[PDB]
Amino acid sequence: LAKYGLPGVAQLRSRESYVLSYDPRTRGALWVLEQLRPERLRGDGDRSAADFREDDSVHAYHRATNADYRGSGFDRGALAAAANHRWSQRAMDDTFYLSNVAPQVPHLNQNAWNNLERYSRSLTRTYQNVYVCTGPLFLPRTEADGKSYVKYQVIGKNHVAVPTHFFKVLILEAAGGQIELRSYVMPNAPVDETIPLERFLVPIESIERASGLLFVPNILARA
Amino acid sequence: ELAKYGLPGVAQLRSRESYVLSYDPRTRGALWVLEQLRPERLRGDGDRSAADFREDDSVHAYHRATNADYRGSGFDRGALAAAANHRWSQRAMDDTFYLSNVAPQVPHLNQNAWNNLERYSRSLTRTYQNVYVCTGPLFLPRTEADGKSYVKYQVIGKNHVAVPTHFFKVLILEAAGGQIELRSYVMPNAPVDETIPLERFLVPIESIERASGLLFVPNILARA
Ligand SMILES: [Mg+2]
Ligand SMILES: [Mg+2]
Repeated sequence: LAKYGLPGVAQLRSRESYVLSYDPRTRGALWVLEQLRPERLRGDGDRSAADFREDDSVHAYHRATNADYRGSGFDRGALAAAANHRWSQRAMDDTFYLSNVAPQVPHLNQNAWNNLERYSRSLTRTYQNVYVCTGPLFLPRTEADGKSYVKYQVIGKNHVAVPTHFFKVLILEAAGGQIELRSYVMPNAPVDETIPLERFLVPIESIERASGLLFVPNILARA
Repeated sequence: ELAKYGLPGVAQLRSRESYVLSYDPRTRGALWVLEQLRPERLRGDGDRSAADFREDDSVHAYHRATNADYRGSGFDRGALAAAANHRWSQRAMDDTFYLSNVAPQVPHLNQNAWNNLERYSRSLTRTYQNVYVCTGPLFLPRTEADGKSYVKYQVIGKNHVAVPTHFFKVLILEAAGGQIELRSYVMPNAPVDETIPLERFLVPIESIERASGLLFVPNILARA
């Protein structure tokens, strides 16, 4: 049966600063996983951000390019954020692979998603370890005919999918081995950043039901 | 260190008696379904008892299409690996009625023009040494009035089972010199005129590989 190979299997990529799984249909990451180091800012300022680079490990049929973003009116939103990974130049450089990138409404990337990333880093003062899983959603909506539809834009030659929403799952270890899960969803839209961040909390089941994903699966019974 | 709680998202291969498939939990749908066709031997395969569609308890319930998702939708439960391919054993036919092998199909298409494509596929086992078939959904973008391109598909049921916009069917045909051919078909998920000849839905395989995220040619070239 499988004598002519399998047409598609899971595309994990490990980089210096994150691991991701890649969806070649949407030309985007399914999820991106990272740890946030405490702050320390003093060995590891000082960092010289890179150009964005398409990912040669992805087949060119299925690979976002800088031309796909240029003139789209979306920014290149890095899912594993570059400011999480100033602890190493290679660590920071790897966040500028476009496989780490989704089309993001610039106001979201600039203001309220930025605030979410800075709050996530701040929890390293408070917890034994902080891990973060970031990814896209494509959430359906009801229309006038009573039916539900997924509708998302695609941009560029390569039809790079524009997510309707983004999730960020904070995986927070407090000191007992105890894992706390904090789950945020924002729309791919202008979002007022003075709205407190707890208003974008959603139950983790919601993200898991909609995204296809099952987070922290080694945790057989959650707290 | 990142793996210490394990990874969010796993490859979902299922091997059944009559096909291998890969499963997308986000669309609640197979990415592709891969089968090897038998010669048409109705006498030799003999009688089969009835099967109806049942949900795939091997898929997590968050992501598992059920019969209730289809009831009322106006779509047929369209099997990707077709039941009539696999009368050679009862297990083989029964496994095609897992809803993980099923996509929402416009009932006219399931009954006339996709059925004709399936029957034509089985007829090629009269000629070729082997016929491999890989079937799957597509979700193709369209341009709208604003000049921009969107993907739009319906989801049905409590479980949001995605309705493909199109279907693809790739045939791999062996003849006797070590000859290997690929042939690719796309139809819309729509009432298709069942008197249009099937050759008109031939598309080059690159167009399917580009749109689907899948790769067929490099595997097959590698094995020669
Ligand atoms: Mg960014
Ligand atoms: Mg069918």
